[PDB]
Amino acid sequence: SSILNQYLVGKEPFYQPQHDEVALFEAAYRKRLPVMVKGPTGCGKSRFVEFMAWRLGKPLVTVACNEDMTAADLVGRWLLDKDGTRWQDGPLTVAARYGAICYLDEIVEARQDTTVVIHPLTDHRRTLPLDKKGELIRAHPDFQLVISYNPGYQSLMKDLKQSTKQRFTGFEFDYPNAELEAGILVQETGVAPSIAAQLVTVAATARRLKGHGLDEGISTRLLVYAAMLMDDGVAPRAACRMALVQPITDDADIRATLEHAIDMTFA
Amino acid sequence: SSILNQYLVGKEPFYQPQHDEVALFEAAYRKRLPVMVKGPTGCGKSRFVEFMAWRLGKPLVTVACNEDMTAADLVGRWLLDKDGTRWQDGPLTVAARYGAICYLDEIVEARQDTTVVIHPLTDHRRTLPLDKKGELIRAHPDFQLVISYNPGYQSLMKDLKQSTKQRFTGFEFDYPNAELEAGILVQETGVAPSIAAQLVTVAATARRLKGHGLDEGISTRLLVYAAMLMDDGVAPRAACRMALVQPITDDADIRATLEHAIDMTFA
Amino acid sequence: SSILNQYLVGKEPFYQPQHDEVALFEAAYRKRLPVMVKGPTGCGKSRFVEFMAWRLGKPLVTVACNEDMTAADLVGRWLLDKDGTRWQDGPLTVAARYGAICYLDEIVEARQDTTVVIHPLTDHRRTLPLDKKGELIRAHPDFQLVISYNPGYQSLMKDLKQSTKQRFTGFEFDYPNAELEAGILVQETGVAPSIAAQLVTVAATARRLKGHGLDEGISTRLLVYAAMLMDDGVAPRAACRMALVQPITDDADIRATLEHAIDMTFA
Amino acid sequence: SSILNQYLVGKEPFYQPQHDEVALFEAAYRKRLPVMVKGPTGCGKSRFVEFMAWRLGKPLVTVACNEDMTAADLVGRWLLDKDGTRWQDGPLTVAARYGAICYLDEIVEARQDTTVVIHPLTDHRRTLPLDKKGELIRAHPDFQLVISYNPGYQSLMKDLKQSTKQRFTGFEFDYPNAELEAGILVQETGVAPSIAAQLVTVAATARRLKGHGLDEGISTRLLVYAAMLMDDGVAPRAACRMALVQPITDDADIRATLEHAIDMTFA
Amino acid sequence: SSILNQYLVGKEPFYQPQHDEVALFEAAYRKRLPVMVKGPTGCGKSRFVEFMAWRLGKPLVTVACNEDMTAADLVGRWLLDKDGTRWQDGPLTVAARYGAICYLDEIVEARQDTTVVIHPLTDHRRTLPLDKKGELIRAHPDFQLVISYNPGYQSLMKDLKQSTKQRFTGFEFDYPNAELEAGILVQETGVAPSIAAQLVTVAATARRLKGHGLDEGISTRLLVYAAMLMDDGVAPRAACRMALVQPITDDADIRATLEHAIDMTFA
Amino acid sequence: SSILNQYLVGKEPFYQPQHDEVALFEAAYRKRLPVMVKGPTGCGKSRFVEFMAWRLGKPLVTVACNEDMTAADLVGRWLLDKDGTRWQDGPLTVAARYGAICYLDEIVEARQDTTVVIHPLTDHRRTLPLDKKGELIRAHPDFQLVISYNPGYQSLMKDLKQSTKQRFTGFEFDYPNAELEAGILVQETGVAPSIAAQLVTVAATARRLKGHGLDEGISTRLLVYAAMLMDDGVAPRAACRMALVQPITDDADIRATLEHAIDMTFA
Ligand SMILES: Nc1ncnc2c1ncn2[C@@H]1O[C@H](COP(=O)(O)OP(=O)(O)O)[C@@H](O)[C@H]1O
Ligand SMILES: Nc1ncnc2c1ncn2[C@@H]1O[C@H](COP(=O)(O)OP(=O)(O)O)[C@@H](O)[C@H]1O
Ligand SMILES: Nc1ncnc2c1ncn2[C@@H]1O[C@H](COP(=O)(O)OP(=O)(O)O)[C@@H](O)[C@H]1O
Ligand SMILES: Nc1ncnc2c1ncn2[C@@H]1O[C@H](COP(=O)(O)OP(=O)(O)O)[C@@H](O)[C@H]1O
Ligand SMILES: Nc1ncnc2c1ncn2[C@@H]1O[C@H](COP(=O)(O)OP(=O)(O)O)[C@@H](O)[C@H]1O
Ligand SMILES: Nc1ncnc2c1ncn2[C@@H]1O[C@H](COP(=O)(O)OP(=O)(O)O)[C@@H](O)[C@H]1O
Repeated sequence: SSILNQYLVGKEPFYQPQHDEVALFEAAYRKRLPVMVKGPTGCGKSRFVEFMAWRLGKPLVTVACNEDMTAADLVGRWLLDKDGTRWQDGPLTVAARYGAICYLDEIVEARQDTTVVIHPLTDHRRTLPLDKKGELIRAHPDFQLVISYNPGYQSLMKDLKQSTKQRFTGFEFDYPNAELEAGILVQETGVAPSIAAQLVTVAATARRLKGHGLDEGISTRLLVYAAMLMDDGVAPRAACRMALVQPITDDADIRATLEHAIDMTFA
Repeated sequence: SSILNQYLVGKEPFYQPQHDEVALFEAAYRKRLPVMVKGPTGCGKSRFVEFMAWRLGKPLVTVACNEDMTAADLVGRWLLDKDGTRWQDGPLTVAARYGAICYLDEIVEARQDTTVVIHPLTDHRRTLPLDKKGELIRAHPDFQLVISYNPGYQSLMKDLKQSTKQRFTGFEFDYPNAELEAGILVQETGVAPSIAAQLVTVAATARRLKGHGLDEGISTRLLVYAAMLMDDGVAPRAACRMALVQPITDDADIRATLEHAIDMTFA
Repeated sequence: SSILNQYLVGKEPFYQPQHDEVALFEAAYRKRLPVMVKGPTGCGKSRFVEFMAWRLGKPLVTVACNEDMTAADLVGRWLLDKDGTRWQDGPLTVAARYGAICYLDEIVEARQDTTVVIHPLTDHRRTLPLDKKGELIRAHPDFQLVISYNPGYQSLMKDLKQSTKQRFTGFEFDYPNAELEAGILVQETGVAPSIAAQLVTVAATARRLKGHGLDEGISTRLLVYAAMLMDDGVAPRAACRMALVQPITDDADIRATLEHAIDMTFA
Repeated sequence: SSILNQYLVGKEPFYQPQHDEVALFEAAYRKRLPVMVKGPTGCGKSRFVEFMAWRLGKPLVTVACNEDMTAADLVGRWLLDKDGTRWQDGPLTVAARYGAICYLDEIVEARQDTTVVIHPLTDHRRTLPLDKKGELIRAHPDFQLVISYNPGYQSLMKDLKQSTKQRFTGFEFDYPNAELEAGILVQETGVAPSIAAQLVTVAATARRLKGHGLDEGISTRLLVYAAMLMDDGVAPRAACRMALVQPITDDADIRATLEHAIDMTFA
Repeated sequence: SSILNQYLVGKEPFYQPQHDEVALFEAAYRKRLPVMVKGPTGCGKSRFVEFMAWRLGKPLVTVACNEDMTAADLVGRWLLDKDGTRWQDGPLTVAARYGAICYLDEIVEARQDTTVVIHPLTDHRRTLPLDKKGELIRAHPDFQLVISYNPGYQSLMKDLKQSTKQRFTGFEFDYPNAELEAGILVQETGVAPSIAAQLVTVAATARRLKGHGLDEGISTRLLVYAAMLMDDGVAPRAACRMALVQPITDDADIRATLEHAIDMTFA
Repeated sequence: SSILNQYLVGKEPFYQPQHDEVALFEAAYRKRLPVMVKGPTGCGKSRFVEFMAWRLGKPLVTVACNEDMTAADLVGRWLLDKDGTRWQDGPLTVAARYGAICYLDEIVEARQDTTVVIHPLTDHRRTLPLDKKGELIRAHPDFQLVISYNPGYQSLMKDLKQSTKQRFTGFEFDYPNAELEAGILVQETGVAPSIAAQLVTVAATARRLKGHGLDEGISTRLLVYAAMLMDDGVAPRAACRMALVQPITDDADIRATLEHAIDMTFA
């Protein structure tokens, strides 16, 4: 079968849109414009991309990005076989060859100008240089490049270069408003609505502590964790300590603050 | 036999719970949520994980984590044989393939975004990219990811990224209270109870010197060492100098302080 | 066929000259003088080079430049085949062998004295040392060296060395004046002229914020993106947020400023 | 014969105990506890370890530790033979396999978390992961781990991590008192007792200059050198300049001070 | 034919001596003393060396020096052939074997003690250690070592070590006086004498701005470029902007100054 | 023939002793004590070592030391042959095997704890671990280790570690007094005695400028260069500019000072 069939999103992933990012991604795709998704960790960027891959009926090749990621990781390599020499394409190369969506997750993790590899794939005529193979690929007309990164979570030297930034269209994601986020919790875990709202208020409290002892507030992912634990019958206070507090802080006082909020919420 | 049989915990490891971490780990596991254990060195984190692996009847694949650990160490490699080419899975890959617990011990030792390798293994659909093999593994439904690290014992640049932190549930371990720690000493070494309490008071004294000449107080492991030495008939003052003082400090005055405490305790 | 035929520019690329850079590039070429194109990102440097390659009827071998680019990337290598040993030329070497234009795009990305590789190709007698092959190439009489870089977008240590700088003739590009840039938008996307002017005023507003919260103003490339999106029926305010604002800033206040400008322009 | 026979200490090495380190090392060994020897250079740490290896009748595998020492140096590797593929164990692996004493000399030289390799060999169940071979070794019940390092002679970043420190029992060595050190000189070189005392007073003088122009005083090893030279008929003043002064300082004034002390001692 | 025949300077290169460097280089050569040429970029150092190689009738092996240049680049390597193993000499090794002039151009680019490779080739008995081949070469009696570098154009840490500096005799080149430099322009390009003088005054103006907004004034090479462009019929103001201004500065005000000088010179 | 015959010093090298370093080196050798030679560049350290190798009738294996020197350079390696696998010893290993003098020239160039490789070769029982070969060499009873370095010419971090320093006996060389240095010039070049004295006064003048604009004064080697040039009929002022001034300074004023001294000396 096709090497891309394993990258197909089979069952529809649940995604709750916050604003018009679905239709706008479809517009970007119809114009084959590269897409950049920005936001804090755990606000549904990858699940958004994955939902779009489902809706467009396109295979999704996701690459998790490194600090030790060289240009080499993405493109492909020469395998020395008993047969004696065969070439094997990398993820980005497969996507570029057969019109798949390539999703560079946490692109800004990689060293900045290790990431200038994607520039030829964003020119008006999109190409991919496999210079170790000696091949010049013309990118499949249906190929779509998507990148993701958490702004402020990386160095200014590790930040995306302007030359790279200005090759993309962009969406800025943030954690959903209280109602939408509660709805996500309820849909994902089946936890009671009012309980979901309570969890969300705890998250709101931590997120309000951003810049005041926390580098980042509580993500939606951790709320999902807390709800999942509760649904398995874990005591609410324990679940929230375990999922919402211990992961994000080592500071004893911030911990005390969050735990007090939790104990005020769940008596 | 199964390649995992060597990773089975055979005999029940002695673990003394401090609070409800056993049942809560079982809850995390039933939901297949990644688990993070935080605490100072020698407070029983690895033995906790190992006890859980025993109680769950799961094989335990432990990886000791490096500063020179690349993404490469974990996944696996191509072996050039006389036969001519065979692939061999790494530890994490074996665990991910056949539903074992993979325990990344001292995860925060590794360069931060060398550690973003585990992100795909924490998505709602858990996968493991062997891109040097060209294989996309779907993680075994019983696979469980556990990491451990000592907060404050590493650089802020070497610290776990928020993107990684917020993918885990968390337990914070600390050294046990006096009675429990004494009980651990007695169970592990057979040393007399009152002597165990005395050792624990020396440890309490050093741990009170944390931030005042010591980077970290005396761990439970060193107390176990001291008790073991005494049980072999080493003089108490010598045993305590040897196990509780010399390992943790080079400062002559801190050494004098700890040795005075010891000599006040063991006349 | 010739290994250079794939590097031929087939269809005439649309380029709008700002001043006399076409004829002056032709003069540099007739004298075989190396050419350096300087300017901010997205001001048509690569498309200029590409247009010249079309007009001169020369193949264009473009290399996108790295931070991890070693001297090795450019020249070529030894391939271990089942046959048993064959050499394969790199891009620069092919261009130097058969009189093609070699275009080092973002040359200043690479480590400075990794870039002193091109010095022998700029002597009065132009040579290319393949010292790993043991070959001394005399550069084809029609070979032309072109480099590109964004000044100020790189480190002073990463900057081009004087020894390298003073081996080139130079063009300084900037974003076109309002009318010319509008004309480019209209030609490239078919967007209405007055709308093109409006987009350009938004770009002017951002470019005026350079040094006051922005590292670089809005490039022509992003204006093209915005126009393309509008032409696909995206709402003007959404298109401009998506193409002109989100890519270039993470600052909430700069974002507010640009978005206010946009909403003042497109009611 | 056994691969360990070459690591046997054959003839009894002369070691002069300062306090009860012999019996205490025997106690640590009977409990299979890892041992750490701390002290300045040339105070007999390695000769102590070597004497214990002689007295215990154990082979001694000594590894001199690097700044460029990776985890790789210690464990072993795959050799590509004409035969076609054989594995060869490293020093630590041989020691761990067949119950030898492995002595990591100057362990703190190596990058700190390159040295966390020895953690599995210090767990209550001692194992050695050869993950490049795919083998999990259970450490021989008679295997004994000993490390050595000079405190203050290395960076705080290069210093032993607390996680590593708190896995060892510890001895702190210092240069012997005057009489014992003289006795060592006499035993090792056959130099006259009163002369040995004189040499020792010169060493005392330099060691008193520690922190006042010297990073470290004169070691016992250099005293041995001076005595050896004198015994070969070198003039005392020349011998002391050559062995006790020139090796430890480049400062002309410190040199003048030490040389004046020497000339006051040896007229 | 001889592997050195390709390194022969065939046609006499035009070199205009400034002072007695020809005869003095001949004296250094007759004594086989290593030669060091110092000066700013584009003042004819390489063409001087090349002229001497012509006049002495010696082949010239030139090596362009790197920041990524290891000791390895210079000496040679083992090639794995289908035949199965052959050795191939590097440039320096060929020169050292058969009495050629080896010219390390921009030697100070390389990491300082990567450059201590040439020390054995400067001893009274000149040798070249190929320790990867296992060969000790005795340098050909006619071998001559020449190095070149731009002082102040490199780091103080990247600067030549004193140990290396004090192994060479030395010439300090600077840009020629007005008349000589004009003469060079006229000889090289056939541009009119008075025009050549005008170009030289522009260069004088920029070179006077050294330390006042310019890191280095206009080199002779760029003057040659300007003259060449003019000779091809490029407008004088355009030629001078293109060759003398754009290459050496990104500062808008320095650019304005130089352009004003040019427009004052060429009305 | 013996692999060491090429390392034999055949003809007696001219060395002028300054004090009793010959007999003292013979004493160190009779006791097999490692020797360290310290001094500025060009004061005859290597020629001293070479003279001792001649007088002792020992082969001399000299290694020039790197900043990129790893532990690997010294010991040896595995060669993949058509035959299929042979081992080849490195320089240090050959010397250690067959009782040659191994001379690590500029040892302090190498990274400090890359240089702790020589520690086992300085123990009372001298061994050499070839752990990549799996061999433990017992050093030949006639093996002699000599190192050389220029104090102050390297970083404090690049400086020799105390652990390494205190394993050697030591000689401190400085440039000879006026008469002896003149005598060296006369013997080496045949230049007239009074002229030799004049050259030496110029060197004295520069050496007096040490710390006042010069990092190091004029070495004896450069004086030899100047004398050699004069003997070939180079004008004294030109010879001294060329050999004594241009190599050691880029400062125009220091240059003026030295040149004035020269012109005062040689009218
Ligand atoms: N808009 C959303 N719709 C559905 N689920 C969401 C949404 N936002 C966040 N989530 C939840 O957050 C968790 C992590 O989402 P993910 O896509 O990994 O975030 P990111 O990729 O931005 O870190 C998922 O379990 C997902 O259910
Ligand atoms: N809760 C506990 N129960 C039993 N033993 C403990 C406990 N805490 C610490 N120890 C003892 O401490 C020593 C080291 O424990 P370990 O699991 O290696 O700590 P960590 O992994 O946190 O460094 C072991 O010998 C163990 O017996
Ligand atoms: N002078 C111009 N003529 C035509 N198109 C231009 C011009 N300047 C910029 N563009 C547009 O800008 C976009 C990016 O141009 P590009 O050549 O990649 O810029 P650079 O290489 O300087 O980053 C292209 O889509 C191109 O249409
Ligand atoms: N206690 C001791 N007994 C015998 N010899 C000693 C003693 N202490 C130091 N020495 C001498 O010091 C020299 C170096 O000792 P070594 O074991 O290499 O010290 P370290 O390993 O601590 O640097 C040896 O020649 C040894 O004879
Ligand atoms: N003395 C000279 N005689 C002839 N040409 C010169 C002289 N000095 C500089 N040039 C010109 O300068 C240009 C670059 O010279 P080059 O030898 O590359 O300088 P460098 O090697 O010092 O950078 C050449 O085109 C050459 O014609
Ligand atoms: N004592 C000496 N006897 C003879 N020649 C000397 C003496 N000192 C210096 N030289 C001369 O100095 C030059 C360089 O000497 P060298 O041994 O390379 O110095 P170093 O190795 O200390 O840099 C040689 O040409 C040598 O003739």
